[PDB]
Amino acid sequence: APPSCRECYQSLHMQQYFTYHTHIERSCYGNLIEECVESGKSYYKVKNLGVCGSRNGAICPRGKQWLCFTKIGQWGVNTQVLEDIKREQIIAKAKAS
Amino acid sequence: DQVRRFLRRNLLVLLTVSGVLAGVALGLGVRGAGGGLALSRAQLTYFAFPGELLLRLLRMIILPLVVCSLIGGAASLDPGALGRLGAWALLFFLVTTLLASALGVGLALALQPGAASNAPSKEVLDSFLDLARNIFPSNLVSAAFRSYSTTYEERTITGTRVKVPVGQEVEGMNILGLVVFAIVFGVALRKLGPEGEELIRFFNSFNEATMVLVSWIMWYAPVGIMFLVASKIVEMEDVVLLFTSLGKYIFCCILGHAIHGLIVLPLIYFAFTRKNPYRFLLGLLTPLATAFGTSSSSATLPLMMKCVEENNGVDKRISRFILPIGATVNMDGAAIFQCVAAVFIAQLNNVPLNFGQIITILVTATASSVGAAGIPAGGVLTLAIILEAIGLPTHDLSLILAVDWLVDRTTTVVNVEGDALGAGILQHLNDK
Amino acid sequence: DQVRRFLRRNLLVLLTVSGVLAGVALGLGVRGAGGGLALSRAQLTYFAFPGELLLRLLRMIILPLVVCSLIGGAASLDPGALGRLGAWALLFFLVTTLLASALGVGLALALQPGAASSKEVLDSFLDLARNIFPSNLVSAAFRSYSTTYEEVKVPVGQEVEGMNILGLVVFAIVFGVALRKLGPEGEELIRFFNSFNEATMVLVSWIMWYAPVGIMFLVASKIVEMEDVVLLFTSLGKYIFCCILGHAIHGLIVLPLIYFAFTRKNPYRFLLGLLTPLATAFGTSSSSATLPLMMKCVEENNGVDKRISRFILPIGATVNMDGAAIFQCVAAVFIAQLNNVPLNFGQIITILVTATASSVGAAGIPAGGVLTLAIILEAIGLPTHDLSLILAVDWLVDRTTTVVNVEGDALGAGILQHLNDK
Amino acid sequence: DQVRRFLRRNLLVLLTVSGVLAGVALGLGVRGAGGGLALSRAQLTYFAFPGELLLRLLRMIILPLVVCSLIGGAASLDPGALGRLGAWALLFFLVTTLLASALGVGLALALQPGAASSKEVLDSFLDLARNIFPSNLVSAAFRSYSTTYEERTITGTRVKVPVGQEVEGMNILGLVVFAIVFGVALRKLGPEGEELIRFFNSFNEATMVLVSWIMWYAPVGIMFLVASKIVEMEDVVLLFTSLGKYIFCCILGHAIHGLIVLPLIYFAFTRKNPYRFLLGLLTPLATAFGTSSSSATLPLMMKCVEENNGVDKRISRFILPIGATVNMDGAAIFQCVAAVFIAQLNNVPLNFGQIITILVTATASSVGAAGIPAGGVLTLAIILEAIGLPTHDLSLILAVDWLVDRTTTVVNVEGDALGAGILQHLNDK
Repeated sequence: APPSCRECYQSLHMQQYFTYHTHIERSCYGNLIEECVESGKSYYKVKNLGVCGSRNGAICPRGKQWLCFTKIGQWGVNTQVLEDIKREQIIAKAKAS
Repeated sequence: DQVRRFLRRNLLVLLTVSGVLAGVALGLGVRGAGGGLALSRAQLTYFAFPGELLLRLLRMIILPLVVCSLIGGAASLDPGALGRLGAWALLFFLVTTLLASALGVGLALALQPGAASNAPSKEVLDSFLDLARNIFPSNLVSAAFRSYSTTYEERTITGTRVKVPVGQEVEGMNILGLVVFAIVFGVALRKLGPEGEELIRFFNSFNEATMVLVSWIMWYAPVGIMFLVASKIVEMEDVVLLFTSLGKYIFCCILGHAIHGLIVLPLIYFAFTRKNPYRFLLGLLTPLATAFGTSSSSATLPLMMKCVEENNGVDKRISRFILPIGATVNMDGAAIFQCVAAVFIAQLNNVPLNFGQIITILVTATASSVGAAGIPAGGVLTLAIILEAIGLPTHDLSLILAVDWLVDRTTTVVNVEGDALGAGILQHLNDK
Repeated sequence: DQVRRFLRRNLLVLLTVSGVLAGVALGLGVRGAGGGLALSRAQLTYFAFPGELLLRLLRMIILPLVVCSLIGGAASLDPGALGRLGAWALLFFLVTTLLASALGVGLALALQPGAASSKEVLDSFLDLARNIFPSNLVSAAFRSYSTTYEEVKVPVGQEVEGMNILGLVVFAIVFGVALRKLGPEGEELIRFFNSFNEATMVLVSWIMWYAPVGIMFLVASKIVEMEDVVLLFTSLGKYIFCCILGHAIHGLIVLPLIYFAFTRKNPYRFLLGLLTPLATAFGTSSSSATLPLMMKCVEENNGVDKRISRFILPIGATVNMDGAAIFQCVAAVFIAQLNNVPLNFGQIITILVTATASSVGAAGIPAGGVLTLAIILEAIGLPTHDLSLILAVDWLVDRTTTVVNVEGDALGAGILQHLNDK
Repeated sequence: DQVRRFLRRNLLVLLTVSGVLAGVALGLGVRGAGGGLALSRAQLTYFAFPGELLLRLLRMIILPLVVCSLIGGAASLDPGALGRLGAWALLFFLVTTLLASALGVGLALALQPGAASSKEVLDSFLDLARNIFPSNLVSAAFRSYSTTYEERTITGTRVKVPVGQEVEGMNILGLVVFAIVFGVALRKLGPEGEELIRFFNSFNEATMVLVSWIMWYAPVGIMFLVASKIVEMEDVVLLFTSLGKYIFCCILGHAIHGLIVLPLIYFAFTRKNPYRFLLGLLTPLATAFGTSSSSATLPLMMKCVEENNGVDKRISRFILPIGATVNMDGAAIFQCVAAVFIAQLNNVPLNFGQIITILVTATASSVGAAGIPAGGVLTLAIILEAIGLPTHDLSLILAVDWLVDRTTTVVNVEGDALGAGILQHLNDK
């Protein structure tokens, strides 16, 4: 039972709605990665280290405190980060049992 | 003693085949150790490390080759810009390369050489917009290591799904923008005056130095090829599936070569200056056999051009102008091989491809031809260019080089056939 | 036909004016009964896409242009031809550019163009002074230093995205001076940089040939996005009036005032001896195209002399563009006021200094202010969405700023000549 | 008038020493009053701002100088006029630099000057190997490869996966090796290779001129740096003792190297009386101790070694520029011991992996330095940035230069002389 990630929410001017990106660069976030579930769908939430706008030469979302990934990125010219995510998911699934 | 001298004079081929065979044997043996594979992914990385070093070296060399050879080739475009026949030759070569590459990618997609075995995706129109935005990079230095991609963001407004793009600067070198900038810069230098010759001499010297680096890297290659093959064998289960996929890819490439060189080019001959191409084919039966046997485009050029001049009839001047400049520019079989190989690599990793990536493949396969005067096109180097352009892992480059020995002959024969047919049709057009 | 020859002589100007007019007409027609503002953000982006291509092409070419033009100009410079006067000329150019930029900002703040009814000042000054000296030239081509707060809020630098034009211009100037001081061994490097700059110039010319369709699509998209076109048109009118008043009162007061303070030799008589180069600069906006005719006029009308003129005019036509600084400052402040973001003293000083340095680093392009404006807008951090308005009306302000630049360098030549007279 | 010649002869050195002394005085004075209110980090940054500007200038002038000096050298030094014995000389220079850097590591670990009372080893080796062959040359100009471990959560137990984030830095290994291999390729190329050689050499002279300009501004930046670091520390006496330990370790390492390594390199080759052979030459060591440039002493070195003892012109002309431009072993041990001192004062962990990485980067990063007197701090700053260490005591390790840098250039001249003697005793056989 993963925790329900409230920090993924965003406030729009009053109404609060859940939002989450698809591809975020590896340099934008650190090491502590947590798994959260919203309405039965699992996502990854993390502190955002790209508040200023960029980190380690990689662009990051601006003005966001808690990033909120999807478990597996998108195939749209995501270079190799997506393959690395695939390997990490398969080894995590193997190690879960 | 000539056996030893032959080995010394041909050390590269012997070392490469020894490396491939040793890699296959090592992979099979370490897969057969115990009941099955049990080594950790850390040990997978440690085993595949030399291949990673090789791939890093190749990419480090891809960057200067792209930025320099395209500039040189674009700036050296004056032999075809001084006459209408040269412009027709350049246009014919470009159109034939596009059509051949499209046929290759279509046949590879249809026959499905790989496969034999949720994450969101982009949109077709947004992929086209990304492709067009990558043509002109926002920054020249930032384009050396970063590209553009429309990252999508999702919002859940009280149950209503909202799907909005972001379009940030995704890390990863884009070669297509570098190719376009290099081509337009070379054209600008050609339109410039005498100082253009000094600047292009600078660029040509830089390209030659990088080519020497390529030679040294290919000298180092066999151990990295061995380790890449071994790591691929260890990681990919059902080695029989990998071998039969390689065989299907070989058959796909040969079929693409055959359909191109026996339908598309004769169709072009029948269209332009309408007459039967079989006569010219029977006439030139000799040079095609020499090209198929020797598998060298430059070595067969004098014999092929003299045979063209003697058999049937040619203005000789049109042939004497076209054949030396069409031998290392056309690269029809290179386009077939590069497109089919890129599709096969993308399908071996179960990586779906959208329309933007396919058009990128076609455009970069074409654009490598105008820079082929300074780079060894038709090999795995241009395939590496394409793979880095579309963003796929390049651990299968060694596996493709393992069959390059057996799918390069038809490449050369179809390139020679295309050059000969183009020379014939342009001679008949000029005769009027 | 004579009209055919006339349109052949100047086709770019007619093409871009017709493109702007066609963009306005198409945008009003689409917003009228073609779905209105009901188009979503994605469809508006698809509509504005050719303008995005034009903006990306403009941003691509500014870096090689500045880095090689400044190096070639500084290497070809010989301050030792006239001792103890090149320093006076450089000081004069610097102070007149700073005064022009201050004038541009002050009038932009006072007149409030497009005004519909956070870093501390010390940190901003420190970051501005720190950005002049970069830490890595390759990293400085796409990243600039900036201070963020995280913990009493202790400040930490982050090197956010954005081209750093201050460091690039300063390094180019210093490198050119070093190449000149090197001697006969560095002739090749100079020739290489000049050739690369000429190639970049012809690339610029091709891009500005392509520009009118991009301007048309930008103005169409921006006029169909807004639901109140009267506000946008009035804001554009306020912008044009503000900038024209700025770099008209500047050229008609500040330069004559300093001329009269220095040598009191009737500066208006000096201007009224210099009619036809001003008309040439008002016809074509290329500063470099007006150099020889203005040389002939200033030689035959005033005793500026020839040594002094070819010492100061080629330099003054590339690094002395005070009107360009005025236009950049007014445009950036107008963009900031359109987004209703507050302006503090620190970023006003930062934008002034970066606009001055980038005006030094600009070129004598027929439209050379837009690229620099985009770079300085990205440098301090502002959304890049209102550039369509400035690009759509760039023609009138562009001819006027070319006139300002040529009159500024002419006044500089005259004042240097009278100082040499002693 | 009579002392004007002495003032002109050593004006930059005198100005630097006066700046360091004035910075110490300013730090002591500003800490003398109620500096607790001025002890805030904002005020400390205000004091250290010009020093930050000087360090930024050094950091931005790193890459041109290193890459183009190495390209011009490797495309010019390799041809020479000799054969297989040139390979012997290059191997001796490389092994001497490696052994000197290892001796620096050993003495830094043994003495432990930094007294004030992580990644796996194999992963560190792999990150060092990947940094040698960079993936992208342009990306290598401002960042380097690095491996870090993650703790991604899957509804329970802890996992540990490396990702290799490629953190910001500067991989001197990749740039140096690429410049060297490019220079060798340009050598092997031909005449347009010589045109590229002239291009890169002219660019390098321009960079040298700019560095000479920057070292004129250096004293005010270093004096503000000294003042800021003195007022920052809790006690001024707890820092001077650490500086004394550090300078003692550096001088001891230099003396041990230059006085027991090279005679041991001779060992049983005593047909050329090693202490007498060294006492044959004193003028260049005295000159290189007076000034601090390896390049400025090159002509006097060549003439003395040629006309004093037995050596050939064709081999001295080939070997001496190598020592003056590639063989800064003293700078290597200087930057190595300084980096280990920085690491140990900052309480960072130490292990085999990162210490072998710092050994390799110190022994392969000194070759990119030049003969400019204050030319070791630049490479040192880049090494400490690339080894994942904060810039904390860079100000004080820059302050202590006026004797350690002289010792470095002295031992570099001595190493070059011993290499030339070795080659001469090998050629005649």
